[PDB]
Amino acid sequence: ALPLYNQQVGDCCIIRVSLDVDNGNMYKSILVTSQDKAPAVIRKAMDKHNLEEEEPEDYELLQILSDDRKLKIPENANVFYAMNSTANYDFVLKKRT
Repeated sequence: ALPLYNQQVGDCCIIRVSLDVDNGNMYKSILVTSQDKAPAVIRKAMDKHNLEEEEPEDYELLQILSDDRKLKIPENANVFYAMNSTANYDFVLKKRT
């Protein structure tokens, strides 16, 4: 039907979440929407990281990029998508500890 992720332009995106606080879990990819928000980020991330890491209102949204080496946004990571979406999508899901 279609090839691997090459040219994706519409009302969605991709994400690569990673937990590093109270639960040392491996990297996990999460789907992104056009109007994605903090609650959705942690929610979708928790679904993929369903290993003692299921707390929507208990995590922080960080990201590792080229121009933005490493950024960290609080629970209100609604604008996180408008900042982290520059090149890479390696975001860190840190629990509130």
